[PDB]
Formats: sequence, structure tokens, C-alpha cells
Amino acid sequence: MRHRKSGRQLNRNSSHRQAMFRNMAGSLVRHEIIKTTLPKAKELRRVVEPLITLAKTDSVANRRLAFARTRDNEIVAKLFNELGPRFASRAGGYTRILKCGFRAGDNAPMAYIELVDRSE
Amino acid sequence: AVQQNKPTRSKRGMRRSHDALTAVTSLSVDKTSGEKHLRHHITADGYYRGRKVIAK
Amino acid sequence: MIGLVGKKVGMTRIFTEDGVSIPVTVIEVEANRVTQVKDLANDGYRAIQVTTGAKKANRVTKPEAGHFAKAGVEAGRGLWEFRLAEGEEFTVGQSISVELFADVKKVDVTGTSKGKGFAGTVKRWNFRTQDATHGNSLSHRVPGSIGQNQTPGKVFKGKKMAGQMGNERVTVQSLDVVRVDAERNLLLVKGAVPGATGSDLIVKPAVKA
Amino acid sequence: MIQEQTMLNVADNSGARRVMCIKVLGGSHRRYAGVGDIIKITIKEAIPRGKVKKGDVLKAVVVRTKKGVRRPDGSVIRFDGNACVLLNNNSEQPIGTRIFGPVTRELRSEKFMKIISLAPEV
Amino acid sequence: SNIIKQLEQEQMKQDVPSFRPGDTVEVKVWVVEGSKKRLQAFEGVVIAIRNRGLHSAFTVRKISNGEGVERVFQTHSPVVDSISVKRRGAVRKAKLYYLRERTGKAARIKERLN
RNA sequence: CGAUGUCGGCUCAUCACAUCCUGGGGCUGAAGUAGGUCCCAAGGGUAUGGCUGUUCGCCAUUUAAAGUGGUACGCGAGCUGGGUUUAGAACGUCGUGAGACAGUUCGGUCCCUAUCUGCCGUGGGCGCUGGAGAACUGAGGGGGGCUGCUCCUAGUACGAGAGGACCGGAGUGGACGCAUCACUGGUGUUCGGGUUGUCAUGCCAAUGGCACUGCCCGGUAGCUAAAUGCGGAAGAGAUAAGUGCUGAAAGCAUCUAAGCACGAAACUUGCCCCGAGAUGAGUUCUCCCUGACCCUUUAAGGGUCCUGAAGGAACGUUGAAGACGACGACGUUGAUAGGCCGGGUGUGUAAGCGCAGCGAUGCGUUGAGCUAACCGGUACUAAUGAACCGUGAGGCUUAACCU
RNA sequence: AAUUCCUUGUCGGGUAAGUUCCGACCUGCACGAAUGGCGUAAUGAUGGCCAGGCUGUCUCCACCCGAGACUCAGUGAAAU
RNA sequence: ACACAGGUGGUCAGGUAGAGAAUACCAAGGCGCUUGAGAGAACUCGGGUGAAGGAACUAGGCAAAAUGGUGCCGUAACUUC
RNA sequence: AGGACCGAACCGACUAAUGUUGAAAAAUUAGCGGAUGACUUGUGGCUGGGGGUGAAAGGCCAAUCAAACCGGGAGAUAGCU
Ligand SMILES: [Mg+2]
Ligand SMILES: [Mg+2]
Ligand SMILES: [Mg+2]
Ligand SMILES: [Mg+2]
Ligand SMILES: [Mg+2]
Ligand SMILES: [Mg+2]
Ligand SMILES: [Mg+2]
Ligand SMILES: [Mg+2]
Ligand SMILES: [Mg+2]
Ligand SMILES: [Mg+2]
Ligand SMILES: [Mg+2]
Ligand SMILES: [Mg+2]
Ligand SMILES: [Mg+2]
Ligand SMILES: [Mg+2]
Ligand SMILES: [Mg+2]
Ligand SMILES: [Mg+2]
Ligand SMILES: [Mg+2]
Ligand SMILES: [Mg+2]
Ligand SMILES: [Mg+2]
Ligand SMILES: [Mg+2]
Ligand SMILES: [Mg+2]
Ligand SMILES: [Mg+2]
Ligand SMILES: [Mg+2]
Ligand SMILES: [Mg+2]
Ligand SMILES: [Mg+2]
Ligand SMILES: [Mg+2]
Ligand SMILES: [Mg+2]
Ligand SMILES: [Mg+2]
Ligand SMILES: [Mg+2]
Ligand SMILES: [Mg+2]
Ligand SMILES: [Mg+2]
Ligand SMILES: [Mg+2]
Ligand SMILES: [Mg+2]
Ligand SMILES: [Mg+2]
Ligand SMILES: [Mg+2]
Ligand SMILES: [Mg+2]
Ligand SMILES: [Mg+2]
Ligand SMILES: [Mg+2]
Ligand SMILES: [Mg+2]
Ligand SMILES: [Mg+2]
Ligand SMILES: [Mg+2]
Ligand SMILES: [Mg+2]
Ligand SMILES: [Mg+2]
Ligand SMILES: [Mg+2]
Ligand SMILES: [Mg+2]
Ligand SMILES: [Mg+2]
Ligand SMILES: [Mg+2]
Ligand SMILES: [Mg+2]
Ligand SMILES: [Mg+2]
Repeated sequence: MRHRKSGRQLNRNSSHRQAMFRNMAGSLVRHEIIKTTLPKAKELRRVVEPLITLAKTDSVANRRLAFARTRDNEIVAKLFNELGPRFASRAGGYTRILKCGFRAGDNAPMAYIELVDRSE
Repeated sequence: AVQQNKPTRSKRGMRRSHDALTAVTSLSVDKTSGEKHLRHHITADGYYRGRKVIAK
Repeated sequence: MIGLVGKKVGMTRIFTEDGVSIPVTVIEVEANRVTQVKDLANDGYRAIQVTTGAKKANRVTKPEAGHFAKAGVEAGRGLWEFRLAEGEEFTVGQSISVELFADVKKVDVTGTSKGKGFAGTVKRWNFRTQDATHGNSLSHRVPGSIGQNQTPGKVFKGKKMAGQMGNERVTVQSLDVVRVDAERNLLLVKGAVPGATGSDLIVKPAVKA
Repeated sequence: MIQEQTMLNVADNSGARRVMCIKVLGGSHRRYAGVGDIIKITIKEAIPRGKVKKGDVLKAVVVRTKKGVRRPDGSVIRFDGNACVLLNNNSEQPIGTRIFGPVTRELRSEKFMKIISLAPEV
Repeated sequence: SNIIKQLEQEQMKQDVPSFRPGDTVEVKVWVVEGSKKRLQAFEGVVIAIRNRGLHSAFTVRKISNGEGVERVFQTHSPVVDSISVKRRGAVRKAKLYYLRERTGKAARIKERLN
């Protein structure tokens, strides 16, 4: 009955959740900003920010690990090469959410989640 | 399990005693662009609290 | 005598010289500060009201602040009354420490029990479950029959049915006071008390012998 | 944590080898016997020239269980199987004369002092 | 919680010698034998360690007269006079519960030596 | 009879008392222990099994006891479907036969998304006479109410002896209830590891996907029982049956007529919970509001302009609070959530490199790597002044003070 | 006894306890010889009974993963 | 009656594991099944795990759980051999 | 060799739960029987209603069958509602 329990079941099963957030940390990283529902965005921060953190240390281990999550070398290239050194000195909060209204086709609360500097 | 007597129009009324929607009263205007928006939400031109975030 | 209000810190244990593990509830008891005395004359009964802890000023209200001000004690998280008992006497602004209990020996402890939400009959009333098997159709945890027939022709009040369980006042009586340490704001009572960690507790000297 | 239908090994030269608990004595609706509680058993297996025979029905104190025993400091003593020692009906008191395997101090129980006084361990 | 630590660690032992599941330890335990307090020895294989501050505990398994006896000690209870490592055991697994399904010979665990 | 489904079981109960146990008491062909019988008493408590569809019953073993009844022989829009139980089939028995049995035997579809009442939970509204925030008082309602065994008194009273108490006290249990997660454990598809088959990331090495989480070994937080704490009370009042004091009517006797003492798990209290919608809407503390105009049938009248407090609520971050509402925390004068740091804990020595070995694989760096909901910290990220609702000093009468 | 009303017949066995089961007895209410009698290896999603293993069937339920239930948006029934 | 979890004859047979046209994973090819978004109550459905006990359930072990391959060794009564 | 054994396709339908205003006017899921034979199936043909066909249940003969369906006698008759 939830007491002190973290993590959002997003009406999916365990594997699917994992697949999706893997598939979506890669998105946010690739595009630095993506638009999603608010709940997913809020969870995304838990998957993604600890990749960033991991990337603050370049090492064959950490890259491989980074590859275990994500499983995409373009993305593990971008952390480590770009994003790790961007956020080098900032302690967490590598990401920010901007709420942005309601999805037409089903009314889902949406939000942008973006890296904290973009420029892109 | 179905009703034995047809419920009255009055009763229909009372049951809907609580489905008025509530208007929002929370719109704010962005200082730097003057478009309306919900509190803590970005504007349609992607302004939030003055700064232009987003940009699409 | 009166009682104090405190906070439920958590549980642990005190090992005793002779190899006994006493399990204890650690209750914080910061000084209680009297915010109002009441008497026959003015109220129709004798009692102190007390506050404890502290409240973000921005979250004190005008009315509250007025009241606190009067007694000249700083805002606390709340107010609680303890019935005075012919003899007992206190003054507004007086501070009362956990050492109130330095003896007493047992105490009754009241809290707001953890909240289990909408509980069905099995959990809430220890209703015993039907057959899992043997033919049962959609009726394992369901509650059984709830009445007789035409006679009543109704369900009786107080019928054990499903609904909110938890999150209500509960007293637990005559717990052994294990330790009283004012310097540390500590009351150790033996055994578990109601409520999740962090919530308010009221300790009164146990009423029963 | 012994109950009706539970099988127990015997911990004495009573001759019983496998007994089955058919009643947990000591209280209405009482469901478990453990620690050192007195159950009622039938005998499912005995040796050929023992002091008891199969199909006999008497009592027994339980002296070892998989559920074990807690102690004043929190700790636990578990056992790999459940064992008891046959006592005769209208006397409690053990039928055997020797005891096997370890037993726990809970038996301090006046009437079981014998059991502890025999018996290898603890 | 900060209070609780204060309370707990002022109640903990500062000399629990080191050991690990697989090790064979002899625990000396205070007991009242009839009229006497007196130390008493229990020796067996550590098959589990529960590491939690004052509540830390270990389960020591030992084959007494034909079948197993496991006891879980409460590392910091005054009951536990002393803990000793009679043989450094070599296993790899935190909880050695598989040894219950093992008798006499399959039960044995390599010596660590090192 | 334009349909009130049924025996037993299961689940859930609720009354009666003609009381099974526990409590009080009278008589006893009551020495004690233990009975018998009756009176009072319905507070609570009141068995698991073998056989049979069974209820019952018999049997086994418990127990303080295994109560008797009513409730559509309580309870199928609550479950079951063994019995009853259509259609198949068989035996026996009847019948020329079709067939039949209130004989037996094998097989054999149990629908219904709850409008109303009721009930369990939980909100919204308005009221409580200016409005608001609290803390209360406690009318009323609900919960609870069981009991074994051992020890002392005492091997005493009693008894020829066997045996064996009353009164009182002390322990420790059973069943039940509540709470809790500290301990012992369970689970822990969000933590770690091992491993099968296959596919992929070019290959090696290292990984990931799928196969019930592929199959497994463990396991944090939480939830939780088997886990560990607490409970039933004592006390008080008025009583039942009953035991009596004083005492006439009735010179005596008489517990009663007047007067008085006792007397039970029932009653009222005492204990826990709800509780002022207690509209008979109570009390206490604190807080906020100090402009004018017009009109009409002129009155507790309607409207306009200006005003808009206390507080509420909204929005966001949220919670051991939660179906939703609700309740609690926090919103930069900030630890509310996420992240981040350190720690713990879990797993159990990663990768990479080196050394040994033909190789599988070992050993070293290494208790390594990783590590959720945990603990201690930290404004990096998100919690924007605002909006809205609620007003602008609050009726008449009498009385007591007061000018 | 797919046959026996009385009937849970009696006795034996198995169980702590067995209206069923097995073995017996014969008092066959109301077996019996191709309306076949009595046997019978094998066969059987056939009926009855015992036992080992196995277990959440049960003591007595806990926890967890999922589809509903619940909240928002769109559509939008039914019996009566 | 439906863009309906039903029914409908024949032909083709890639890789790895495998006895196999079983089964798991893949290739080619084809698809995610025409309401979605959140919550993470009771209860229902479908699964996983479960201390001690182990048929005490029940009309009945109903349902579960369990067994499960290959090769050797080795297998009783009874029998129509 | 075999109305032989185990087991997919194929044929079937013993148990259970789900469903019961269904996804479905008989099904889904897990288990289950046969699976070289009295096997199973495509196409076309034949048998017709007191008639057929039936390894026999009163089974089947177009969602049905102790006498199909359609049209007619026909406004059968209804001392019943
Ligand atoms: Mg949390
Ligand atoms: Mg959904
Ligand atoms: Mg809660
Ligand atoms: Mg039950
Ligand atoms: Mg059904
Ligand atoms: Mg079901
Ligand atoms: Mg009525
Ligand atoms: Mg009807
Ligand atoms: Mg009476
Ligand atoms: Mg009489
Ligand atoms: Mg009835
Ligand atoms: Mg029904
Ligand atoms: Mg029948
Ligand atoms: Mg745990
Ligand atoms: Mg490789
Ligand atoms: Mg895949
Ligand atoms: Mg998977
Ligand atoms: Mg007189
Ligand atoms: Mg109250
Ligand atoms: Mg860490
Ligand atoms: Mg913290
Ligand atoms: Mg005005
Ligand atoms: Mg016979
Ligand atoms: Mg049996
Ligand atoms: Mg015949
Ligand atoms: Mg024949
Ligand atoms: Mg679920
Ligand atoms: Mg809707
Ligand atoms: Mg479709
Ligand atoms: Mg189709
Ligand atoms: Mg296949
Ligand atoms: Mg889709
Ligand atoms: Mg399982
Ligand atoms: Mg289990
Ligand atoms: Mg087990
Ligand atoms: Mg067994
Ligand atoms: Mg039974
Ligand atoms: Mg039975
Ligand atoms: Mg089965
Ligand atoms: Mg299975
Ligand atoms: Mg064949
Ligand atoms: Mg099938
Ligand atoms: Mg076959
Ligand atoms: Mg044809
Ligand atoms: Mg047909
Ligand atoms: Mg005809
Ligand atoms: Mg016609
Ligand atoms: Mg005519
Ligand atoms: Mg007509």
C-alpha cells in the first residue's frame, strides 16, 4: 500500500518501464529537450541524471556501465564527451521540467524536460 | 439489480448537485510578453516568469 | 498528574546487565510550555494547555499568534490540553520538562495509528476467508452474508464491514518507562506505541495500576 | 510449532520412532505446541521390542522443533527436526530411561528435570 | 534517528573480532546452569551475518549428535561473552543456507588460508 | 402457482433464557475434595477430528464449558452444490407392455453492472445571527467485559485414613482484541550475484534483449505474523436471589409494615473510541473589518459606486495521509520532492591489467564493483509578488451595570 | 452385492477414532446360469478405498508482479 | 447481425538448440491487436514467492504443488506368456 | 506385424477456473483422449417429414425435432385468462 515506496508504475510492467526510460534518456540526451507527460518527465529525472553523474568520470568501466543502461554508443559518447564535462562542477539537478499544458487527444498533463544549458 | 420505480427528474437534479465545473481564476500574465497562462505553466510562446524558455 | 506531548522517534532496544533485550520506543519530549491555564471561575474546569516545538512564523496565523503572544511563549506545532487534578497548579508561560515522569513507572501513550486506507473485512476485522478452491466463485475475501432474512429485513448498525482502517486515535496503556533523560529530551518506553515515526504522541501517567 | 497431524521423531529409548500429534493440550482452541509443551500423540512406528507399541496413544513433551526458541536477549535456537519424549498419560513423566540429541534449558520445568539430567547437550 | 544512533552506539561492542560466513567460530555464551552463571561454548559454521549496528547478528550452524542446531546470536548482547575464529572458511556467498541440504561430508568448506 | 429457489456445508451473524462454563445464593441423604437440586444472573466465553451429503448420531482426543432455542427450520441478487438434484444408464421389485419405486446405483449448466431502504466508510453544502482561527466542555453513541494451571496461606481447616479446602495473596498460560516493525522471520518482478538456450551490440573481452522475473541464490525500505509490547481490571454506586439488625401490626414470633446493615461477571460508573447538526447548534482564548449614493409600495427593503480584512481556499513541491474528496508538510526569509555528497545496507572480490596454466580456469590489484524506497547533509532542479472567495463594525426586547 | 428393507446387520482388518473400503458369515426383504452364471490377464479422461511424494486445499493468512476497480479526457449502453 | 478472441481445404518449410512439423530465441516477411492519461484503495481476475505444519481442506486432494530427458544397472504379484 | 505403445499436426472433448447484458446464442486458458485406423478431411452426389438417417441418445435432418420449415384449411377450437 505504497508507504515510503518510490517509483512510478506508469501502468506498465517492470521490463517495459525499463525499456521506455532507456529509450527516453537517450532521447533527452540526444535532443537536450523533449516533450512528454508530466509523470514520465518526473521519473525520467531519476534515470537520466545518474547517467550524467556517472559521466563525470571518464573510465572504461563507467562507459561500459553507461552502455548497460542506454545501450547506445552515440549517447554514451555524448555523456562523457560533452554532458559530463558540462555539468562537471554542478552538483546534480542536470535537468529541469517546464509544465506546458494539456495533450489534445487525451488530456494528459504534458511538460518539457530539458538539460540545463542546451544551446544546441 | 435494477430500480423498482423510475427516479424523478428532481432526484436526477440532486445527484448532479455536485458536477459544476470550477473556472480557474489562476491565469497570470507573463511580465515579458503579456500572454495569459496558468500559474507555474509556460506560455504558448514558451515564456515562463519573463525569461523565454523553450523557444518553440 | 498532567502529561506531556512529544514526538515518536523510532524503536530500538536497551540490553540489560543480565542479558535481556528490552525493546523500546524512543519518544522525544522537548519542554512543554503552558499557553493557557483554566479554572472553574473562567472555564468551568481546571487544566493547562501547552505547546511544544516550533512553528515556521510564516505559517503561524494572526489568531494563533495572538493567542501565543498573550502567554508570552513562542509558537509551537500545536496546542494540547491536560486536565489538572485538585492540587496540581501551573502558570502561563511555565515550562514543563520530560522529568515530569522521572518516576510514574508506567504510562499510557496515545498516537494516530498508521494509515492502512480502505481495508476490507479480512484485514480490518480478522474475518476469516472462504475457500480458495472447491468451487468458490469470486468469493474468497468477500465478507460473507451480512444479514438474516425478512426478519430484520435490514442490516444492523455497527455491522463489521470494509472501510477506512488506520489513522485514528489509539491509546496503549501501562507501558514501562525505561528511561527519562531531560538533558536529551528522552523518554524511553518499553514496547511499540501507535503512529508512524515522526508523528505526535501524548504521554500520560498510566491511569491503571 | 507442532500441531495436529504433525509428525515428530522421538528423543528416547521408548521404542517409538515416529509419532503423530493428535492434540495440542493446554487450552481450548489452542493451536500450537512448541518450546517444551505437552502434546498428545499416537504412535506410527515403533521398534519390535520396545516399551511402547505402534497404535498406542499417550502424551509427550516436545523438546526440539524447527521453530526453536527465542531467548531474553533476542537470539534463537533452532533445530533441524521436531522431536519429543513420550510421557505416559496419567502421570506425564517419561517412559524411556535415556534421552537422545540435544535439549533446551526451557525444560528446567520441575517434572522434566530428568530429561535434562539425561540427554547430551544444552 | 540522530538520537537513536546516539542511543545505539553507546550500547555497542568495540572489539567484535572479524569473521565471515564460512568461518568456524566458537561463541562463548553466559548462561545460568541451575544455580551457576558460567561461560558455555557453542562452536560451528557462521552461515549468515546480519549487519545492522546494534542489531547486527549471526547464525552459527552446528551438527549436534546427529542433526543440526542453528543459533542466531545478537552480536552485542551481554549474553555473548566472546567470539573466536577457529578456522577461516572459504566460501563465496553471504548466506550459506545451502549447507542445510548437506550432511557430514558435502557440508565441509575449504579453508581460506591467507 | 403472469415463480416467495431447498437439505447440509462455508461466511457473517442477531436476539431469547427454559444458563453449558465462569459469578451470587437456598436446601442437601452438604465432613473435606467432588456432587445433587433449586433460586438469581444473558457480561463475556462456549473444541478439533474419524465416519456419513448429512443435520443429527456414534467413536477418538481435547475443554472452564463444548448450552437450548428464535431469526423465511437466519444467511444462494453472499459462495458452495455433496443431498434434493429433469433429460443417460444399470440392479433389484412390480408391470404383458409403454413404464414405475416414498429402493439402490454411476453421470449430470447455480444468471443478475445495486435505483430505493438498510449498512460500512468518506466528502460537498448550509446552519449555529458580524466574520474568522483554535483549544475545549461532554449530552449522547460505540468498544471492552472470557478463562486454565501452578505457588503461598497449608499438607493447614476437615477427615479413621485416603485425601484435602474456604477467605486472601503471587505468578504463568489459553483463546480473543489493539497497536508496532526494535528483535525472529516472510515477501521484497525497483538492489546484488550465478546460470541454461538463443539473438544482438563487428569480433575478442565486456554487455544487453527474449525465453513465467527464463530458471535460480540471496536481499534494502516498506508491508507483514508466526514476531513483541499492551489490554480485559481494581475501585465506586444502586441492586438480584439471598443473609440479616431493630421492630410492631398480633403482650410472643416475625428481614418489613416504619427505620437499619449487607449482598453478583448482570445494571450505573470507572477503561478505550466517536462525540455541539447536543438546531437545547454550549464554553474559553485569539484574530479581522470604522466610505458614500440613488430608488421604491419605507423595511431586518432593493440597488449602485468605492472598499475586499481575518481567514479560507487556489497553484506548485508533496506525505509512514489517501479510491476521489479529505487530512498533514513545504513553497526561496525554502530541505517539500528529485538530483547530488557522505554514510549504511545488500550482494560477495566488477571491469581492466598483470602473473600461472596447453586449456577450462585460478590467483593478485580487491571485501572489489555495483547498490531501490534507508540514515546524515546539501538549494543544483522545481516549488513567481499575484488572482479568486469571504466584507466594510454586526437585529429587536427586557434587565444589570454605565453617561 | 450397481441386487440387503430392517441396516452404520455380525465378526475380522485397516484408523487415535472408518454409516465408506477390504476379508469374512448367509438371516438372499427382493442373486443365479446366453433376459447368461461365476471367474478372468490386459485395457479404462469409468465407480469406491488406502498409502508415498507433493503442496496456500487447510491451520491462516502475508508479501509481491500484472488486467480491472478508482481519478481526468472522448465516446457512450442495459435490464426495470 | 459487428473492423466479432469463433469457423474455413490445399502448397511452401531459412538459422541456433533440438528426436522433432514439439519447444525457446532469431532471419526473411509481418506486426504492437483504433479510446487514451494518471493513481497504485477494498474486492474481483491472472501470476510469483512464502516461516512452522503437511490433506488437519473438502461430498471428493477440487485446485494447486509434484513427476518429467538420454544411456546403463535393475525391477514383484499375476498372466491369455 | 499390430483397430500396437509415447507424442505434434489433424480428429476429439474428461476436469477446473474465467465468462454468463460474453470477445463467443457453447467459447477462452491450463491441464485431457485418439493420433496406420471401425482414422481424418476436400469436392460432388444420394436418402425428405409418420419420412430420412441413427456403432441407439428420441441423437441428427440449416442457432429447432417425441414428428422440420414454408404457404394454405384459418378468424381451427379456447365452458380458460
Ligand atoms: Mg519517499
Ligand atoms: Mg488504464
Ligand atoms: Mg497510508
Ligand atoms: Mg476457513
Ligand atoms: Mg460460474
Ligand atoms: Mg476464483
Ligand atoms: Mg420494518
Ligand atoms: Mg421474483
Ligand atoms: Mg432465569
Ligand atoms: Mg424439581
Ligand atoms: Mg432456512
Ligand atoms: Mg447466484
Ligand atoms: Mg446424485
Ligand atoms: Mg524485511
Ligand atoms: Mg563472447
Ligand atoms: Mg527481443
Ligand atoms: Mg521478462
Ligand atoms: Mg418483638
Ligand atoms: Mg475526546
Ligand atoms: Mg552510496
Ligand atoms: Mg534524509
Ligand atoms: Mg458601508
Ligand atoms: Mg464385500
Ligand atoms: Mg484418512
Ligand atoms: Mg439378474
Ligand atoms: Mg452381461
Ligand atoms: Mg495489483
Ligand atoms: Mg468518463
Ligand atoms: Mg479492432
Ligand atoms: Mg476475426
Ligand atoms: Mg511453435
Ligand atoms: Mg498503441
Ligand atoms: Mg507457488
Ligand atoms: Mg509454506
Ligand atoms: Mg517449508
Ligand atoms: Mg512430509
Ligand atoms: Mg472437516
Ligand atoms: Mg477430513
Ligand atoms: Mg487435480
Ligand atoms: Mg502445476
Ligand atoms: Mg495404435
Ligand atoms: Mg484445450
Ligand atoms: Mg498418443
Ligand atoms: Mg456433402
Ligand atoms: Mg440443430
Ligand atoms: Mg403429430
Ligand atoms: Mg403450418
Ligand atoms: Mg375451417
Ligand atoms: Mg385464433
